[PDB]
Amino acid sequence: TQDLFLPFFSNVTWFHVIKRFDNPVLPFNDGVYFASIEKSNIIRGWIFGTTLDSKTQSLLIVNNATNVVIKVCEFQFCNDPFLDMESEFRVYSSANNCTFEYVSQPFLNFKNLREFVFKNIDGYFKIYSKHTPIDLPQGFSALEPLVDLPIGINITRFQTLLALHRSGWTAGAAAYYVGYLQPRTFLLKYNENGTITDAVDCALDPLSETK
Amino acid sequence: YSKHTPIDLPQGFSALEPLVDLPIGINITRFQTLLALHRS
Amino acid sequence: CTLKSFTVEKGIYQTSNFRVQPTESIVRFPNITNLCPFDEVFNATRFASVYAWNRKRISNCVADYSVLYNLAPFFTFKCYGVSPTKLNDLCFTNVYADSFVIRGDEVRQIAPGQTGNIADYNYKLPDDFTGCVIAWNSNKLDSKVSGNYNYLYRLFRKSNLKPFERDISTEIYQAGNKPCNGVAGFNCYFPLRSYSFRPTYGVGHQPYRVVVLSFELLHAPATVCGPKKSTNLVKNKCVNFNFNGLKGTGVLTESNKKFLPFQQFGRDIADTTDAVRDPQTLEILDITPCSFGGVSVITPGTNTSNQVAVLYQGVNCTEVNVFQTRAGCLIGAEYVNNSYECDIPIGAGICASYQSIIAY
Amino acid sequence: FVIRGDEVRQIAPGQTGNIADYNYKLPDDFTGCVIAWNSNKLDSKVSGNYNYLYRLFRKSNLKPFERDISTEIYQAGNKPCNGVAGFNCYFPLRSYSFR
Amino acid sequence: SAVQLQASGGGFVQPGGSLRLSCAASGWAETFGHMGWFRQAPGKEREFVSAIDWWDTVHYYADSVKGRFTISRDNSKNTVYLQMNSLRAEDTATYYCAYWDMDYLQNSIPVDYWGQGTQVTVSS
Amino acid sequence: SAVQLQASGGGFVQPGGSLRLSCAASGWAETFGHMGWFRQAPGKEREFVSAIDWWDTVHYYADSVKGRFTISRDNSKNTVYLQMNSLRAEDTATYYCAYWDMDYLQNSIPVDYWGQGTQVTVSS
Amino acid sequence: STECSNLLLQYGSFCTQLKRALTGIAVEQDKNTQEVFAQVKQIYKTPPI
Amino acid sequence: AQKFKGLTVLPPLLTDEMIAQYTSALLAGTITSGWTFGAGPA
Amino acid sequence: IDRLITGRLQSLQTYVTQQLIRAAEIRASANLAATKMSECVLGQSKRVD
Amino acid sequence: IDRLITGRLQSLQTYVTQQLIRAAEIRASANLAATKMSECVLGQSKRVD
Ligand SMILES: *[C@@H]1O[C@H](CO)[C@@H](O)[C@H](O)[C@H]1NC(C)=O
Ligand SMILES: *[C@@H]1O[C@H](CO)[C@@H](O)[C@H](O)[C@H]1NC(C)=O
Ligand SMILES: *[C@@H]1O[C@H](CO)[C@@H](O)[C@H](O)[C@H]1NC(C)=O
Ligand SMILES: *[C@@H]1O[C@H](CO)[C@@H](O)[C@H](O)[C@H]1NC(C)=O
Ligand SMILES: *[C@@H]1O[C@H](CO)[C@@H](O)[C@H](O)[C@H]1NC(C)=O
Ligand SMILES: *[C@@H]1O[C@H](CO)[C@@H](O)[C@H](O)[C@H]1NC(C)=O
Ligand SMILES: *[C@@H]1O[C@H](CO)[C@@H](O)[C@H](O)[C@H]1NC(C)=O
Repeated sequence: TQDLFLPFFSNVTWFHVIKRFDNPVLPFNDGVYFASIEKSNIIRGWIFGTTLDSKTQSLLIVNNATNVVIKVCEFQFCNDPFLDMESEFRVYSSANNCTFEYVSQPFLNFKNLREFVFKNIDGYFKIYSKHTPIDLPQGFSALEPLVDLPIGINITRFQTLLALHRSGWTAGAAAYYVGYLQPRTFLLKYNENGTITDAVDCALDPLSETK
Repeated sequence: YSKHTPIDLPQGFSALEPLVDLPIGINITRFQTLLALHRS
Repeated sequence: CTLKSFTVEKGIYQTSNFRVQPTESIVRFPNITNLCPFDEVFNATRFASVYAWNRKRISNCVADYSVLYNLAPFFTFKCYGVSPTKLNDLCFTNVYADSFVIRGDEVRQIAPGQTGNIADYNYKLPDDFTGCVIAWNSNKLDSKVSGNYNYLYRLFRKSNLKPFERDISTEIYQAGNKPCNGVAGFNCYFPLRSYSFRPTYGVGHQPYRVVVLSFELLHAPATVCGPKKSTNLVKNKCVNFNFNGLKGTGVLTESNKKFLPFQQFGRDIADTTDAVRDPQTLEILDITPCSFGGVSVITPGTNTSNQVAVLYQGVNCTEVNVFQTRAGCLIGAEYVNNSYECDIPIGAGICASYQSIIAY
Repeated sequence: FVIRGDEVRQIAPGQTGNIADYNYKLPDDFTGCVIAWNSNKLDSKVSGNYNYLYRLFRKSNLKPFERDISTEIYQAGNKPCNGVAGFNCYFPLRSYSFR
Repeated sequence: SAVQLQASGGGFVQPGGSLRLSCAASGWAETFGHMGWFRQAPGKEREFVSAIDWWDTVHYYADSVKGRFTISRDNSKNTVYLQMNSLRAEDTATYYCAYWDMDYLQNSIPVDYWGQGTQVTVSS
Repeated sequence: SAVQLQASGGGFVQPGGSLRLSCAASGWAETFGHMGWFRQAPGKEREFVSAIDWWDTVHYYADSVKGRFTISRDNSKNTVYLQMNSLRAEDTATYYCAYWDMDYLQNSIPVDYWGQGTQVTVSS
Repeated sequence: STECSNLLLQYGSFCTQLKRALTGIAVEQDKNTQEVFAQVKQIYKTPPI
Repeated sequence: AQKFKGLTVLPPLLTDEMIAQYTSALLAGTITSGWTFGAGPA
Repeated sequence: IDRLITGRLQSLQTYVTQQLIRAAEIRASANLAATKMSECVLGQSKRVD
Repeated sequence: IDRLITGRLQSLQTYVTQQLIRAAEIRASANLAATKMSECVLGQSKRVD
């Protein structure tokens, strides 16, 4: 089948948090593959939007120690929207207009990895996820759909949230990588249990084309 | 439709020709026949 | 019939399929539909003032239209541009409800192109407004024997109220050249006035609850649609069924070994829907189309005799002098343990001949 | 026959609606022609025209090219109407307002 | 529009007597349509008798019955009433409760619904 | 089908004013379809302005003339009428009434018939 | 579906052609083996020694 | 395999047992009787 | 539905033609095999190779 | 009428292809007959059967 996918052996951008505190702006393009090797669980939530201000409505997703909350509310993002035991929450200063609300159960050496893929198309914010315990891993892992959202806006940018522990202050050594999605053709090998066991790219190298 | 041939049911064969068409349209379900009785 | 002749010579023939299996049609739909909060606006006992009407937004639910029919002994309902009956089947991506209490004599002022104190100072209805208006008497609950004064309506304003506008300013209206400066008196009257709702008063002065409904069509997935009726579910015996639009016909058994919970359908090598999960009970049940036809017939030439024998292709001899062969099931012929020369081939080293009809 | 402006869209194979279910139904294989023209000058009066009637309620739809003239009281509930109008007891045919 | 009309009253009386008729409306309609009463005799046509609005503002009586029939609207139970007085023999007929669904009744011609026949007989 | 369209109205006007156009149809067509107006600026391309169904149920207007032009229909003459105000300089152009012979309108690309050009000029 | 057969019936008599061809192929296939093998009408048996 | 979507796979008339019998008979004839059995009595 | 019928029937006819050609080729091979069995087995042949 | 034209054209092609295949088979049979006439008549053949 041909669809949006991440090309194999592609360059994924790496951001390391440790006196390193990196929360830059990453363009959305068409779809996003968001991976995170997690230790001490310092990455809390996702931030999405187009203008990233109090101007145009955005999408908010948080996953605290209690549950997950999805809101569509206009916020106010400062220079360093993050969290600070994590009881100090300095991310947004205002919340004015809300459109959609939802709440669900919480989603949760190298020991943990959280994988997500977001696809905003046809006015739907499809989110697929994966959670497999353990640099980047080398092993085939099927990635399962988790939710669909009828939002119907036009995300063009996104951010990330962090929960810095205050001691001096040290940031946990969790890692996250970002990759982009392109339309291409893949071949998938279903099995008896209807599970994706292997998949070959059809545009990588001549051997792949022959396969 | 109709047919007519001079003579239990006869063990034979004979086709039927179209006699009359009525250009009406009503509800039509269970019917019953009529009879004629000679005076006595 | 298949051979297009009145005489058929000796030999096996692969006849076509005939007869009729009528069956019937059924439809299923997801169990339970999330109802929109209609009673949260209507069945609510208390209402806001006409100049401070309640505005509510409805999204992400189904809108059943049967409860509204039972709302009052006599209520006046009218939509602009949409007929009453054909409102249920429409799909809307937004709807807004405005509710308040007004005087009965001024209810007709709640209409496009209407004027009056309310239509200019309390709520203006746009001329091109599409949507619905519902009104019904509320003297029983919006009036008391001591002259309830809770509800109020605006009386004075500098400009006529715009369509879809809310004015709740309580500043003293200046009716003269001299300023009011927050002091009541000459040329300075309170813009807010309250009716006198009493049970003994006339129906014109009796309060009436009025709710307007506006349909908003934004470029977004729809959220306001009529409920879907689910029929019964015939099982086991081969019937036709229609799940969410897709068709099927035949028996219903399990095809589940590790069927993924989120998965809905299941296709064979033909990319044709075979396994389907019922929205109710969420169990899995495949199709296996029934109404098989195309049996084979072995017969000598009619010029000779008239007896025939039937051969069902690849069917067990209990799913219909009965004989069982590797090729299929044979009916009408008797097996002989003797041996002869092959006359009419059948398959797997079985031949039939007419001596009655025998197979060996 | 006389019909209410909009309705014209119903007189066509495969169409539904009151006229196309209880009053006049066309077969799917119909061949022929249909002529339709406004007659507000003649069939409508400022004095009120009410000699034109159309059936509103019927238990079952009509077969193509079918005519129903029964005037029995429609039953909408379990209780019989006994030829008397009332709750769940409405006259099957309504009238046509032309102005 | 779906309006159900119920008629109450009627019977046998004597000339010069008094009587009370009533009609009740249930269901939903386009607007606050007015309410009226008609009278049909055996072998004759229906005759306009009385017409009142939904708020007791406009009273309309036929010329032959001007100043004699009376119509009123209640305040709390939605039922219209028709007070009748000093009956004569010509009043023996079947009355019907007529509804018309519009705000202003230019004429009694546009009728959408009728009512159950109430027999009123006046005789010695 | 054989449909003839007769157009009337047009002339010289002042900016911000109102003027008069009306189109009548005669003959016989396949069905009761939509009817609209088409604008041709000098040196430019021909673009639609609006489209109204025959039964005056749903109306379609261009984004450039919304809230400023309107179209209605006669009740005893079978002639479509349209009104406008707040006319600006760009409105000086040639207008044509057109008949669309299908029940449901999808887009303005397929046009069946065209009427005689009515030139309207606005200036000071 | 049955009503599709209604259009199939009026669409022509191709089905007969295809069925006849695919049965001729089958009978020819069955005859080939018998021709290539059944060339002796006696069944001889090897001696035990 | 056996996805019976209106397509049949008929079985051959001669089972492999009969074919093996034919080959065995031919071998016996060509071993114990030279080639005369192909042109008359063996 | 007529277009669907046309496409499906065209595919069926194409498959039938392919089967016909393959069956003809197999029949030619079977005839050669029968000749070899009749000559090279049931006797001794002086034909070279 | 274009659909009728195309249908009749396909009906012609089916027949033409079938005739071509049958002609090829008959040509093969005629070649075999010619060989048999040349050998088993104009001379004596030592080929078995
Ligand atoms: C919220 O956003 C709206 C428009 O998006 C704006 O009018 C309002 O002032 C904002 N309020 C705050 C507190 O940011
Ligand atoms: C969404 O935003 C982008 C950038 O602001 C804009 O170019 C695009 O047209 C918008 N799309 C929608 C669906 O409004
Ligand atoms: C005939 O009458 C039955 C009821 O007796 C009705 O259901 C059916 O539709 C009618 N059919 C015809 C021929 O109109
Ligand atoms: C629907 O509710 C649950 C969830 O599907 C199911 O178990 C139950 O049998 C259904 N009952 C109804 C109300 O149809
Ligand atoms: C076949 O038909 C002929 C002609 O009537 C008849 O004489 C003969 O007996 C028949 N033979 C068979 C096969 O019964
Ligand atoms: C046919 O069915 C019977 C029981 O219904 C079963 O015992 C038998 O094994 C079946 N035949 C085959 C070939 O499976
Ligand atoms: C086969 O049939 C013969 C009679 O012809 C009988 O003697 C024998 O017992 C039968 N054998 C079996 C296994 O049925």
